[PDB]
Amino acid sequence: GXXGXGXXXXXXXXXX
Amino acid sequence: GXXGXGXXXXXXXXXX
Amino acid sequence: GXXGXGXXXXXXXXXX
Amino acid sequence: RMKQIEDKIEEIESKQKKIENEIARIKKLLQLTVWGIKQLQARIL
Amino acid sequence: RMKQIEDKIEEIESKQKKIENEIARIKKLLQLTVWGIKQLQARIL
Amino acid sequence: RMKQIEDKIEEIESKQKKIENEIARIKKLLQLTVWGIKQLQARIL
Ligand SMILES: [Cl-]
Repeated sequence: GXXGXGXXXXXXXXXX
Repeated sequence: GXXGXGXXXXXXXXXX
Repeated sequence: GXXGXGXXXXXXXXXX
Repeated sequence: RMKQIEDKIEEIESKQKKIENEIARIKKLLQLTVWGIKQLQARIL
Repeated sequence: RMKQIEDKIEEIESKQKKIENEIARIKKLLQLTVWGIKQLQARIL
Repeated sequence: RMKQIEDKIEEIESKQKKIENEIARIKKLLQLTVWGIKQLQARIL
C-alpha cells in the first residue's frame, strides 16, 4: 500500500 | 457514526 | 490550507 | 433511422442514471472519510 | 418527432453539465480530505 | 438534420465515456484516502 517502498512516508498520497 | 456499535474500531470504514 | 485562519481547527473540513 | 436514434437516446439516459447512482455512492464514501478524519483529529489532537 | 428528439438531446446535455459540476465539487472535497490526512500525518507522526 | 442529431449523439456518448474515466480516477484516489485513514488509525491508535 501507499505506493510500496516500505511505506515511503506516504509517497505524496501515492502521487495524488 | 462509523456504523454505530460504540465505534466498532471503524467497522472497516463503515463496510467501505 | 484548511480555510486559513492559522488552521482554525480545520474549519469544519473547510466548511465541508 | 428515427427509431435507432430514439433507442440510443434512451440508452444514454439509462447510463446517465447509472452514472448519477455511482456519484451518490462516491459521495456516501467521501462523507465517511470526512467523518473518519474528524474522528482521528478529535481523538488524538 | 425531430423537435422532440432535439429537445431531449438538449436536456441530456444540460444534465451532463450538472453531472460535471457535481464531479468538480466532489474533487474539491476529496482534495480537502487529502490535505487533512497529510496534516494529521505531519502533525502527529 | 438527422446527421446533425447523429453527430451530437456521438459527441454526448464520447463525453459520457470521459465522465466515466473521471469517475474511475476519483475512485482510485478515494480508495487511497480510505487506506491512509486506516493506516493513521492503526499506527497511532
Ligand atoms: Cl452523462
